[PDB]
Amino acid sequence: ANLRTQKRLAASVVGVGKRKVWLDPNETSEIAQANSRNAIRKLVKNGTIVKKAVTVHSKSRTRAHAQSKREGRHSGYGKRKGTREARLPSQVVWIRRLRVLRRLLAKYRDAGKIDKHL
Amino acid sequence: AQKSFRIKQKMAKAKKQNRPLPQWIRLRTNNTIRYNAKRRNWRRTKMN
Amino acid sequence: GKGTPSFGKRHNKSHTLCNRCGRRSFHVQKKTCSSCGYPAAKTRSYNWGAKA
RNA sequence: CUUAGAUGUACAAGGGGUAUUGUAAGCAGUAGAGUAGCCUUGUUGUUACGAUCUGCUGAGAUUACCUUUUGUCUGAUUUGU
RNA sequence: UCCCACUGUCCCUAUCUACUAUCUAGCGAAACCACAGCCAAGGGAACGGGCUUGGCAGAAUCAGCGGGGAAAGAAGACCCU
RNA sequence: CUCUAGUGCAGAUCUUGGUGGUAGUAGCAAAUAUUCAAAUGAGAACUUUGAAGACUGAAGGGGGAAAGGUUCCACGUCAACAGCAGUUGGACGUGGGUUAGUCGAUCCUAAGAGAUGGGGAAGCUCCGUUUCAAAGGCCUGAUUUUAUGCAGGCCACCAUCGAAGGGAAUCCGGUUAAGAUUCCGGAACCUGGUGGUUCUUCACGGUAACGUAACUGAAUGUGGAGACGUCGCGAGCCCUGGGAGGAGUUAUCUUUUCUUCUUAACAGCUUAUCACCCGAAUUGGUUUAUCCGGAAUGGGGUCUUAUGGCUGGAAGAGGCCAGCACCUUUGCUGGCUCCGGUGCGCUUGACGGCCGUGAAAAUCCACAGGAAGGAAUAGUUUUCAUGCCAGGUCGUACUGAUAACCGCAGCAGGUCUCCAAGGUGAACAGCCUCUAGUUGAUAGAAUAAUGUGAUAAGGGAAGUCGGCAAAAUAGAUCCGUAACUUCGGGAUAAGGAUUGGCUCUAAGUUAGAACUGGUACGGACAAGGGGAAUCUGACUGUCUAAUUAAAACAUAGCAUUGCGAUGGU
RNA sequence: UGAAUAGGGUGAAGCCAGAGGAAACUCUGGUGGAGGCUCGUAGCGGUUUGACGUGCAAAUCGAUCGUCGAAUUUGGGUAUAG
RNA sequence: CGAGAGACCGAUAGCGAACAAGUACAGUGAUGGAAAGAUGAAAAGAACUUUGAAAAGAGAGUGAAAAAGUACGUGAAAUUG
Repeated sequence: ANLRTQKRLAASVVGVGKRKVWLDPNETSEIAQANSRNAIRKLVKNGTIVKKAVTVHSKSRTRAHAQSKREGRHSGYGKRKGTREARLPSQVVWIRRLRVLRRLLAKYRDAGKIDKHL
Repeated sequence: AQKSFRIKQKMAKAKKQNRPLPQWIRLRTNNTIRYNAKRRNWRRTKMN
Repeated sequence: GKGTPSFGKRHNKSHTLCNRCGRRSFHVQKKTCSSCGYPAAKTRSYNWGAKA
């Protein structure tokens, strides 16, 4: 018993995917009678074609763990992202740690804080 | 694919011949079997 | 087994159909035809193409 | 093949008693160390927060257990020369 | 190969678990067609359920298991023209 | 009444087909739970809808090309036909829908190749195209027109063909049984028809000046570009908060708790690199610095490119969320916040530094700057202003891990290739949710033998062709450690010791102190067996497509011999 | 001729500085570049073991094993036929 | 293209094919290529009635005969009551 036309077009008129679209099981008779996109967009004004997403992807658990872990709790070694001093490459991180001494040293010579000799 | 010119009406001829066996056949015979051999099916044969 | 699924590639399309006859060894490369010829010179009716 | 069929215990089902890992939430109470707000200061007192502490009690959950009760089994089919 | 720790491979097997066998519905394969189907002794186209004598052998039915006949199959692998 | 021919069936692992046989037996398509209620009906586990759960989410999400070609779609049927039912299907039948200068359909360079004519020669074919050809400038004559078009004469400075790398244009919404950079609504750009002048060099007038009539095609180059091996350090580019609206949870309890909202093509504005800062006195840049910059010098002196930010478009538009009409079916009308801490995009062929030594071309750049010290100011075989028509010529549905391709097949298959969120673990392992999707053409109950999974006393290799199988161990950080070298090596040898968490050291990497407990601090997941003696091919590498992965052969390297290339072959 | 290797560890050669050495050795740090250096994914190879062979592909399926800036892998176009 | 005949067939023969045989189909492919004939004089091809849901089952009419009923000659066996 085909409502296959109604099933297909119900997704597209709201702008949601294949499975998500829900229907009101009481007045299924007028849904069948409404073939076209023009017709089923009147059913959007009723509020029978709605998506079924009744999940909140709540940041409560994720943001709580992220605050403790990225502070410095839990991750002594047990679950530990990046081994100790390293994560990004050990050589380039070391040489970048010495090249940020440029940023500090430079504007002393310029700024007239110290003599060239000293 | 990209289709050329003289491919299109060979394909149109094939899909026109995809219609049933003519119903005039067993008005001459009356009942008795006359079975045929062409059309085209989509899964099976392509056109020439 | 070396055969059938490898033949299911067929990226290089060799033969298309002939206009005058229906011999579909009308190669895009070679432009050959075992039957009457496409292109032809005279009508290529060959004698070995029959037993009876 | 043993067995139960309202007459009665074969199962589940309704209750009581015992064991199975061993000392819960709930509720009450105690000891030791550190920090902060507010108040006082030679002094200290008060309030708030997190871990540690004390007491009930073989607790709660809880299997096929021992012991005792609750729920159901018409017709139709159909046999002695 | 020697040497250290060691090992279900075995000694030594048991127990529990997943899935099916048992059993049922539906639609529905496969190459596939010898009269026939006991054993001990005896003769023998030469190792007989089948032929000679003697002992033995009933039917309705289903689950099992690898000994023969020698299965599922190709005109043998040795071997000569 | 007698003569003549394709003249008698049991068979070559034969021949033309139906029917028998195993047999209604197996199979019934790779172990991603399914439970319950309804709509409709002759019939419902399957269509379809609801409640609920398994399941995946670097794909069960998204999405283009080849190849195919209307299979999508709506309408319409349950017969044949679907590994079963079947209300269902691309099977069956009928028609519709795919609107481009706009997205693809071109020139020249490479792999590579074509067309034409005559000959060399036996054809094939090579060769000619390289000089005419082809294309362009200048001069003359006859005819005709709103224009025009043709013929003759003159000019040496060039010559084969084909990309993926080289070679036009574009964003956003409405709407569809279906879709528009396409129809359509709003805003762009390319292609032709209307209005405004700058230098060599020259004439007339005027002149510190500047104004204008006669007639004005125009860059086959000196020289430079489009133009190609490997490889390294920078310095910038996030999670979250703030403010506004709404609700305190079936059960003890909760209004600074959670969630939703938090936005927008273009032009103007104007930054790193380079070089007349070559030159170089001097010294900004972790710096070794000849270098280049604050700062200083010429001759008279300054400039290009450009992540981001600032400004304009936007008078206006959307949106958390509500107010009415009200026929109570159905239709409208009103409305909020707006801000601060950061990647592998782009910036860097320069620079650093090595070699195997870096291509070729049409369009096009290239085609040599004067005025005012510079300041300042204008135009360009160029750019601005402004009006009307036309855009060729098809592919365009749609599938593209597929029922359209493709394994004869409704078969456990082959199959180019696009996009990249949160927290946990390096990344792209694993872990697990989103945007987001879904459990297949038969089913129920018990759950033998036998084939398919784990556990355990005692022993410790004792067993079997066969340590095959199976066990010991594992991270982070510190200590401690073996022969000998082609000096490029071996080292994680052996032998030992400790973790997470919380407090404290410092009101902000990380490491050092300090305390307790359990079977155990990597507690899921994840994560090395060691000692002692011995061979060959130097090393990496090539390999028998349906029973031979090697000691076969190659390898950088080396020598003799052919051998002067019109070679040897 | 077109497309593809995220992540992660070391570092000669060149050049400078600092302690030390008659002088050279030695000896402590920074700057920096050449890898069959080297490591893990893409691309890509096949050692062991069990079930199949009247079945899904006319050599199949499950568990298990290798390489990756080098003698690297791969697509398309085009040519070579006993 | 037409006519006539030969010791020359009567649907396994013979032209590929007597008939919608190149037409439901299969292979890239000059190509392969099956199933396959049929009432009577007149179709009058069963009105009407009755049962069942269509299928299916009985009375009644038409017509020379319905002992000719559309799947339309004669009919055997495995198969199969």
